[PDB]
Amino acid sequence: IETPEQAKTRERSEKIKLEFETYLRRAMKRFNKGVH
Amino acid sequence: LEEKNRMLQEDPVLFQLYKDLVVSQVISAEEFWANRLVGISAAFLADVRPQTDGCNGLRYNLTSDIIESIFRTYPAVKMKYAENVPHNMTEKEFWTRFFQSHYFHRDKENSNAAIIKRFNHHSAMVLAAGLRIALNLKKSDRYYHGPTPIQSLQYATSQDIINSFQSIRQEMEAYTPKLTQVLSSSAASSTITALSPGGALMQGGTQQAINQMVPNDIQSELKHLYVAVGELLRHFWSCFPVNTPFLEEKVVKMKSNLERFQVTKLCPFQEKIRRQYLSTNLVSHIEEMLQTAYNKLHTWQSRRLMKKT
Repeated sequence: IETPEQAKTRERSEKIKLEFETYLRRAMKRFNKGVH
Repeated sequence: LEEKNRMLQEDPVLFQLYKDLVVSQVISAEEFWANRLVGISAAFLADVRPQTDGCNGLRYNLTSDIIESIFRTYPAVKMKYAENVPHNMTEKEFWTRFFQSHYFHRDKENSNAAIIKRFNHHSAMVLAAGLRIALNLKKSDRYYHGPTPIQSLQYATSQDIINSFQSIRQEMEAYTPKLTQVLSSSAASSTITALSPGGALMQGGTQQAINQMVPNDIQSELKHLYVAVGELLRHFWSCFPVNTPFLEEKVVKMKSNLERFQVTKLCPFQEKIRRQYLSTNLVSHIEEMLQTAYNKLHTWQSRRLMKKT
Protein backbone atom coordinates (compact mmCIF):
# COMPACT_ATOMS: atom_id res chain seq x y z
CA ILE A 1 0.00 0.00 0.00
CA GLU A 2 3.10 2.18 0.32
CA THR A 3 6.50 1.72 -1.36
CA PRO A 4 6.27 -1.98 -2.33
CA GLU A 5 9.95 -1.84 -3.28
CA GLN A 6 10.77 -0.80 0.29
CA ALA A 7 8.70 -3.70 1.66
CA LYS A 8 10.48 -6.14 -0.66
CA THR A 9 13.86 -4.74 0.42
CA ARG A 10 12.89 -5.14 4.08
CA GLU A 11 11.77 -8.73 3.48
CA ARG A 12 15.02 -9.52 1.66
CA SER A 13 17.05 -7.99 4.49
CA GLU A 14 15.13 -10.08 7.03
CA LYS A 15 15.70 -13.20 4.93
CA ILE A 16 19.44 -12.46 4.70
CA LYS A 17 19.65 -11.88 8.45
CA LEU A 18 17.82 -15.15 9.14
CA GLU A 19 20.09 -17.04 6.74
CA PHE A 20 23.20 -15.58 8.38
CA GLU A 21 21.88 -16.46 11.84
CA THR A 22 21.14 -20.03 10.73
CA TYR A 23 24.65 -20.27 9.25
CA LEU A 24 26.14 -19.08 12.54
CA ARG A 25 24.02 -21.56 14.50
CA ARG A 26 24.99 -24.50 12.28
CA ALA A 27 28.67 -23.52 12.40
CA MET A 28 28.48 -23.39 16.20
CA LYS A 29 26.77 -26.79 16.28
CA ARG A 30 29.46 -28.22 13.98
CA PHE A 31 32.20 -26.83 16.23
CA ASN A 32 30.53 -28.20 19.37
CA LYS A 33 30.01 -31.68 17.91
CA GLY A 34 33.59 -31.74 16.65
CA VAL A 35 34.82 -30.79 20.12
CA HIS A 36 32.67 -33.54 21.66
CA LEU B 1 -27.90 27.82 25.13
CA GLU B 2 -24.69 26.64 23.46
CA GLU B 3 -26.44 26.40 20.09
CA LYS B 4 -27.97 29.87 20.54
CA ASN B 5 -24.65 31.47 21.53
CA ARG B 6 -22.79 30.21 18.45
CA MET B 7 -25.34 31.86 16.15
CA LEU B 8 -24.66 35.27 17.71
CA GLN B 9 -20.88 34.82 17.44
CA GLU B 10 -21.03 34.07 13.71
CA ASP B 11 -22.85 37.36 12.97
CA PRO B 12 -21.56 40.20 15.18
CA VAL B 13 -24.18 42.55 13.71
CA LEU B 14 -26.91 40.14 14.79
CA PHE B 15 -25.21 39.81 18.19
CA GLN B 16 -25.14 43.61 18.38
CA LEU B 17 -28.78 43.57 17.25
CA TYR B 18 -29.52 40.87 19.83
CA LYS B 19 -27.93 43.02 22.55
CA ASP B 20 -29.84 46.11 21.42
CA LEU B 21 -33.14 44.21 21.34
CA VAL B 22 -32.95 41.91 24.39
CA VAL B 23 -30.42 43.43 26.81
CA SER B 24 -32.09 46.84 26.43
CA GLN B 25 -35.42 45.09 27.21
CA VAL B 26 -36.89 46.16 23.86
CA ILE B 27 -37.91 42.58 23.04
CA SER B 28 -37.65 39.26 24.85
CA ALA B 29 -35.23 36.56 23.73
CA GLU B 30 -38.16 34.16 23.24
CA GLU B 31 -39.86 36.51 20.79
CA PHE B 32 -36.46 37.26 19.25
CA TRP B 33 -35.82 33.60 18.40
CA ALA B 34 -39.45 32.87 17.49
CA ASN B 35 -39.22 35.01 14.35
CA ARG B 36 -35.70 33.85 13.46
CA LEU B 37 -36.81 30.21 13.26
CA VAL B 38 -26.27 12.93 0.09
CA GLY B 39 -26.19 10.36 -2.68
CA ILE B 40 -24.05 7.22 -2.70
CA SER B 41 -21.45 6.73 -5.44
CA ALA B 42 -19.74 3.47 -6.38
CA ALA B 43 -16.39 5.30 -6.70
CA PHE B 44 -15.89 5.48 -2.91
CA LEU B 45 -13.59 2.43 -3.16
CA ALA B 46 -11.81 2.69 -6.52
CA ASP B 47 -11.21 6.45 -6.45
CA VAL B 48 -10.23 6.43 -2.75
CA ARG B 49 -6.72 4.97 -2.65
CA PRO B 50 -3.94 4.87 -0.03
CA GLN B 51 -2.08 8.09 -0.83
CA THR B 52 1.70 7.63 -1.07
CA ASP B 53 3.70 10.76 -0.25
CA GLY B 54 7.25 11.60 -1.26
CA CYS B 55 9.00 9.74 1.59
CA ASN B 56 7.05 6.75 2.95
CA GLY B 57 3.95 8.75 3.87
CA LEU B 58 0.63 6.89 4.14
CA ARG B 59 -1.66 9.89 3.79
CA TYR B 60 -4.90 8.10 4.65
CA ASN B 61 -7.10 11.24 4.82
CA LEU B 62 -9.77 9.14 6.54
CA THR B 63 -12.64 11.59 6.22
CA SER B 64 -15.86 10.59 7.96
CA ASP B 65 -17.78 10.93 4.68
CA ILE B 66 -15.93 7.98 3.14
CA ILE B 67 -16.30 5.96 6.35
CA GLU B 68 -20.07 6.53 6.38
CA SER B 69 -20.29 5.50 2.71
CA ILE B 70 -18.35 2.31 3.47
CA PHE B 71 -20.63 1.57 6.43
CA ARG B 72 -23.74 2.12 4.29
CA THR B 73 -22.39 -0.11 1.51
CA TYR B 74 -20.73 -2.67 3.82
CA PRO B 75 -22.51 -3.19 7.16
CA ALA B 76 -19.91 -5.87 7.96
CA VAL B 77 -17.25 -3.14 8.18
CA LYS B 78 -19.44 -1.23 10.64
CA MET B 79 -19.97 -4.39 12.71
CA LYS B 80 -16.23 -5.06 12.81
CA TYR B 81 -15.57 -1.44 13.80
CA ALA B 82 -18.14 -1.68 16.61
CA GLU B 83 -16.83 -5.04 17.88
CA ASN B 84 -13.12 -4.15 17.63
CA VAL B 85 -12.62 -0.36 17.86
CA PRO B 86 -11.32 0.84 20.21
CA HIS B 87 -10.94 -2.20 22.50
CA ASN B 88 -9.79 -5.12 20.34
CA MET B 89 -7.85 -2.87 17.95
CA THR B 90 -7.31 0.76 17.05
CA GLU B 91 -9.02 2.40 14.08
CA LYS B 92 -5.76 2.82 12.14
CA GLU B 93 -4.85 -0.82 12.74
CA PHE B 94 -8.29 -1.89 11.51
CA TRP B 95 -7.90 0.21 8.35
CA THR B 96 -4.44 -1.27 7.76
CA ARG B 97 -5.86 -4.78 8.17
CA PHE B 98 -8.68 -3.97 5.74
CA PHE B 99 -6.14 -2.70 3.19
CA GLN B 100 -4.02 -5.83 3.67
CA SER B 101 -7.00 -8.20 3.82
CA HIS B 102 -8.47 -10.03 0.84
CA TYR B 103 -11.62 -7.92 1.29
CA PHE B 104 -9.97 -4.92 -0.39
CA HIS B 105 -7.44 -6.74 -2.61
CA ARG B 106 -9.91 -9.03 -4.35
CA ASP B 107 -7.34 -9.74 -7.08
CA LYS B 108 -8.65 -19.01 -12.07
CA GLU B 109 -12.35 -19.85 -12.26
CA ASN B 110 -12.74 -19.60 -8.48
CA SER B 111 -11.09 -16.17 -8.41
CA ASN B 112 -13.29 -14.92 -11.27
CA ALA B 113 -16.41 -16.22 -9.53
CA ALA B 114 -15.36 -14.55 -6.27
CA ILE B 115 -14.75 -11.23 -8.05
CA ILE B 116 -18.13 -11.44 -9.81
CA LYS B 117 -19.90 -12.24 -6.53
CA ARG B 118 -18.16 -9.35 -4.76
CA PHE B 119 -19.13 -6.91 -7.51
CA ASN B 120 -22.74 -8.12 -7.52
CA HIS B 121 -22.93 -7.84 -3.73
CA HIS B 122 -21.49 -4.32 -3.83
CA SER B 123 -23.98 -3.25 -6.50
CA ALA B 124 -26.91 -4.76 -4.60
CA MET B 125 -25.82 -3.08 -1.36
CA VAL B 126 -25.45 0.29 -3.12
CA LEU B 127 -28.93 -0.06 -4.64
CA ALA B 128 -30.42 -1.05 -1.28
CA ALA B 129 -28.75 1.86 0.54
CA GLY B 130 -29.79 4.35 -2.15
CA LEU B 131 -33.40 4.14 -0.94
CA ARG B 132 -32.50 4.39 2.76
CA ILE B 133 -57.12 27.29 -20.44
CA ALA B 134 -58.15 29.39 -23.44
CA LEU B 135 -58.39 33.10 -22.68
CA ASN B 136 -60.76 35.49 -24.48
CA LEU B 137 -60.77 39.02 -23.08
CA LYS B 138 -63.86 41.22 -23.39
CA LYS B 139 -62.60 44.83 -23.59
CA SER B 140 -59.28 44.96 -25.42
CA ASP B 141 -59.45 48.77 -25.66
CA ARG B 142 -58.15 48.90 -22.08
CA TYR B 143 -54.79 47.94 -23.58
CA TYR B 144 -55.08 50.75 -26.14
CA HIS B 145 -55.35 53.28 -23.26
CA GLY B 146 -53.67 51.49 -20.38
CA PRO B 147 -52.36 52.95 -17.12
CA THR B 148 -52.18 56.31 -18.87
CA PRO B 149 -54.81 58.59 -17.27
CA ILE B 150 -57.41 60.57 -19.19
CA GLN B 151 -55.43 63.08 -21.24
CA SER B 152 -56.31 66.55 -22.58
CA LEU B 153 -57.48 65.34 -25.99
CA GLN B 154 -59.59 68.22 -27.32
CA TYR B 155 -61.51 68.22 -30.60
CA ALA B 156 -61.35 71.44 -32.62
CA THR B 157 -64.17 73.62 -33.94
CA SER B 158 -66.61 72.79 -36.75
CA GLN B 159 -65.90 72.77 -40.51
CA ASP B 160 -63.85 75.98 -40.24
CA ILE B 161 -60.91 73.80 -39.16
CA ILE B 162 -60.92 72.19 -42.61
CA ASN B 163 -60.71 75.71 -44.03
CA SER B 164 -57.68 76.24 -41.80
CA PHE B 165 -56.47 72.89 -43.14
CA GLN B 166 -56.96 74.47 -46.56
CA SER B 167 -55.06 77.59 -45.50
CA ILE B 168 -51.87 75.72 -44.61
CA ARG B 169 -52.48 73.57 -47.69
CA GLN B 170 -52.51 76.83 -49.65
CA GLU B 171 -49.79 78.38 -47.48
CA MET B 172 -47.15 75.69 -48.08
CA GLU B 173 -48.28 74.83 -51.62
CA ALA B 174 -45.89 77.52 -52.94
CA TYR B 175 -42.94 77.24 -50.55
CA THR B 176 -39.35 78.40 -50.93
CA PRO B 177 -36.42 77.64 -48.61
CA LYS B 178 -35.16 80.45 -46.39
CA LEU B 179 -31.88 80.97 -44.56
CA THR B 180 -31.88 84.33 -42.77
CA GLN B 181 -35.35 83.79 -41.28
CA VAL B 182 -34.24 80.56 -39.57
CA LEU B 183 -32.19 82.21 -36.82
CA SER B 184 -31.37 85.69 -35.55
CA SER B 185 -28.68 87.15 -33.31
CA SER B 186 -31.18 88.05 -30.58
CA ALA B 187 -32.71 84.57 -30.72
CA ALA B 188 -29.23 83.05 -30.58
CA SER B 189 -28.35 85.14 -27.52
CA SER B 190 -31.61 84.13 -25.82
CA THR B 191 -30.92 80.46 -26.56
CA ILE B 192 -27.38 80.79 -25.17
CA THR B 193 -28.70 82.47 -22.02
CA ALA B 194 -31.26 79.69 -21.56
CA LEU B 195 -28.51 77.10 -22.11
CA SER B 196 -26.00 79.06 -20.02
CA PRO B 197 -25.27 77.65 -16.54
CA GLY B 198 -27.75 78.90 -13.97
CA GLY B 199 -30.39 79.43 -16.65
CA ALA B 200 -33.91 78.08 -16.81
CA LEU B 201 -32.85 75.05 -18.86
CA MET B 202 -29.84 74.43 -16.59
CA GLN B 203 -32.04 73.34 -13.70
CA GLY B 204 -30.49 73.76 -10.27
CA GLY B 205 -26.75 73.24 -10.13
CA THR B 206 -24.13 71.96 -7.70
CA GLN B 207 -25.14 70.24 -4.46
CA GLN B 208 -23.65 69.67 -1.00
CA ALA B 209 -21.45 66.78 0.14
CA ILE B 210 -23.80 64.97 2.51
CA ASN B 211 -21.20 62.23 2.99
CA GLN B 212 -18.86 64.51 4.96
CA MET B 213 -21.70 66.10 6.94
CA VAL B 214 -22.66 62.76 8.55
CA PRO B 215 -19.86 60.93 10.41
CA ASN B 216 -19.20 57.37 9.27
CA ASP B 217 -19.91 55.99 12.75
CA ILE B 218 -23.25 57.82 12.70
CA GLN B 219 -23.82 56.36 9.23
CA SER B 220 -23.20 52.83 10.53
CA GLU B 221 -25.51 53.42 13.50
CA LEU B 222 -28.19 54.70 11.12
CA LYS B 223 -27.75 51.60 8.96
CA HIS B 224 -28.15 49.35 12.01
CA LEU B 225 -31.27 51.25 13.12
CA TYR B 226 -32.66 51.01 9.58
CA VAL B 227 -32.09 47.25 9.51
CA ALA B 228 -33.71 46.76 12.93
CA VAL B 229 -36.73 48.93 12.09
CA GLY B 230 -37.13 47.24 8.72
CA GLU B 231 -37.09 43.77 10.27
CA LEU B 232 -39.59 44.82 12.95
CA LEU B 233 -41.91 46.39 10.37
CA ARG B 234 -41.61 43.33 8.12
CA HIS B 235 -42.70 41.19 11.06
CA PHE B 236 -45.53 43.65 11.74
CA TRP B 237 -46.82 43.66 8.15
CA SER B 238 -46.42 39.88 7.87
CA CYS B 239 -49.34 39.46 10.27
CA PHE B 240 -51.42 41.87 8.20
CA PRO B 241 -54.06 41.32 7.11
CA VAL B 242 -55.25 40.23 10.57
CA ASN B 243 -57.59 37.27 10.03
CA THR B 244 -57.12 35.52 13.40
CA PRO B 245 -57.28 36.80 16.99
CA PHE B 246 -53.68 35.70 17.63
CA LEU B 247 -52.50 38.17 14.98
CA GLU B 248 -54.05 41.01 17.00
CA GLU B 249 -51.94 40.11 20.05
CA LYS B 250 -48.86 39.60 17.88
CA VAL B 251 -49.29 43.03 16.27
CA VAL B 252 -49.84 44.64 19.69
CA LYS B 253 -46.59 43.07 20.89
CA MET B 254 -44.85 44.25 17.72
CA LYS B 255 -46.05 47.81 18.31
CA SER B 256 -44.86 47.66 21.92
CA ASN B 257 -41.46 46.43 20.73
CA LEU B 258 -41.29 49.22 18.15
CA GLU B 259 -42.09 51.82 20.82
CA ARG B 260 -39.46 50.37 23.15
CA PHE B 261 -36.86 50.38 20.36
CA GLN B 262 -37.70 53.98 19.44
CA VAL B 263 -37.39 55.11 23.06
CA THR B 264 -34.24 53.16 23.91
CA LYS B 265 -32.17 53.45 20.71
CA LEU B 266 -33.67 56.01 18.32
CA CYS B 267 -34.07 58.86 20.82
CA PRO B 268 -30.48 58.78 22.20
CA PHE B 269 -29.32 58.56 18.58
CA GLN B 270 -31.47 61.62 17.80
CA GLU B 271 -29.68 63.65 20.47
CA LYS B 272 -26.46 62.21 19.02
CA ILE B 273 -27.36 64.10 15.86
CA ARG B 274 -28.83 67.04 17.79
CA ARG B 275 -25.72 67.42 19.95
CA GLN B 276 -23.75 67.56 16.69
CA TYR B 277 -26.48 69.78 15.15
CA LEU B 278 -26.42 67.93 11.84
CA SER B 279 -28.88 69.51 9.41
CA THR B 280 -29.50 66.21 7.58
CA ASN B 281 -32.94 64.82 8.41
CA LEU B 282 -31.86 61.18 8.60
CA VAL B 283 -34.28 60.47 11.47
CA SER B 284 -37.10 62.02 9.43
CA HIS B 285 -37.43 58.91 7.25
CA ILE B 286 -37.51 56.71 10.36
CA GLU B 287 -40.16 58.95 11.92
CA GLU B 288 -42.23 58.82 8.73
CA MET B 289 -42.07 55.02 8.60
CA LEU B 290 -42.92 54.63 12.29
CA GLN B 291 -45.82 57.08 12.00
CA THR B 292 -47.10 55.27 8.90
CA ALA B 293 -47.04 51.96 10.78
CA TYR B 294 -48.75 53.48 13.83
CA ASN B 295 -51.42 55.13 11.67
CA LYS B 296 -52.05 51.86 9.81
CA LEU B 297 -52.44 49.98 13.09
CA HIS B 298 -54.74 52.65 14.55
CA THR B 299 -56.86 52.63 11.38
CA TRP B 300 -57.14 48.83 11.50
CA GLN B 301 -58.14 49.02 15.16
CA SER B 302 -60.79 51.60 14.27
CA ARG B 303 -62.07 49.30 11.50
CA ARG B 304 -62.23 46.38 13.94
CA LEU B 305 -64.16 48.51 16.44
CA MET B 306 -66.58 49.67 13.74
CA LYS B 307 -67.18 46.10 12.52
CA LYS B 308 -68.36 45.18 16.03
CA THR B 309 -70.85 48.08 16.16
